[PDB]
Amino acid sequence: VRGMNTSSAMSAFERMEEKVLMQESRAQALGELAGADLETQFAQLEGGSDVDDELAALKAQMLP
Amino acid sequence: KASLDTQSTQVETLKRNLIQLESKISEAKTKKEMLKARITTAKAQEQLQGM
Amino acid sequence: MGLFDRIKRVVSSNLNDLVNKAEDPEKMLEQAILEMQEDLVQLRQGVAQAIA
Amino acid sequence: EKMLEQAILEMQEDLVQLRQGVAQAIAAQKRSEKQYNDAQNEINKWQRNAQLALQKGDENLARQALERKKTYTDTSAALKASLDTQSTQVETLKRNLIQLESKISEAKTKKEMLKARITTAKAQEQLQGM
Amino acid sequence: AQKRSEKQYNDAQNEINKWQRNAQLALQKGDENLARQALERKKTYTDTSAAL
Repeated sequence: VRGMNTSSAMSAFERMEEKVLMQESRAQALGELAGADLETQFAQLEGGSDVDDELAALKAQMLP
Repeated sequence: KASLDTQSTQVETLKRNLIQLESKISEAKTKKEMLKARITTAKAQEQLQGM
Repeated sequence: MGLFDRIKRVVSSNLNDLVNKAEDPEKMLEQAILEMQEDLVQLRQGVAQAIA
Repeated sequence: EKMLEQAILEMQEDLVQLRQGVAQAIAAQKRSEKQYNDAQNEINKWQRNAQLALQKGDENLARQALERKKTYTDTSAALKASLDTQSTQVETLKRNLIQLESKISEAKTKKEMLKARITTAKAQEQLQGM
Repeated sequence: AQKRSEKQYNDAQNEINKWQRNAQLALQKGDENLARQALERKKTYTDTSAAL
């Protein structure tokens, strides 16, 4: 209960709880580094642009 | 009698301490599932991001 | 200082290999949940005798 | 990392010994207390016996029982003296644990800061290799 | 590291908040002694927050 050198529960948390979050943080950190490109932000614009340029065509073909 | 009461109260503490330990071990089981889900998810992104 | 310095490296060398071989996520969880479950009965046995 | 991990594991294991030492110090306090409490009881027991001897007409035994009281009273004083002096350690050792509890948290916080400047130092070295 | 410390600092704030409620709850129940001890935790965690 107090916390001995090799307490099964407490010692397990030291390596599990800590490392697990470390990897999780790395994913976000490394993931944000790969998403810093300015061309990826242009793709977002494309998506919004593509849905409005096709809409007109879609509405034009469906009209008749 | 004196010794009895003293030990009786000491036994109560032990019994009451086991009740709190029953919930502490139950919490560990819950962590297992959540931890594994976070690990796999991060491990799956460790290869994708690398490539 | 030398003696302490040597100890520092000696322990580090052993610790480095110890933390690089036995430090996996799955291994700890399974081992921890089975060790604490066995302890519960151990304490109960002592309590039983105490109760008796 | 290599010089922090080793220190973090050794600074936490030393606290366990400190807590064990405080337990022994606490035990001592309770041990002497019982001894001092037994001395008082002993004195009280002697008093009754001495008073009982006086009622039966045995003043000689009563006079010898008074010496025991004095002897135990002197022992009580000695025990009391130590009790008052041994209590200081308990509070003194308790302060050490209270101070070390916050110092170990700062040691773990230093690691993060140390890695920030270590990565920056290497970053400048990589910039000079171009 | 930034995110790690942030969480720690955020947890410290949460800890302080939790203590506040507990300290305030102790005052409502008539336990000022515990409330006074809970204020020390706040200060201790506030000092830790500053450090962080």
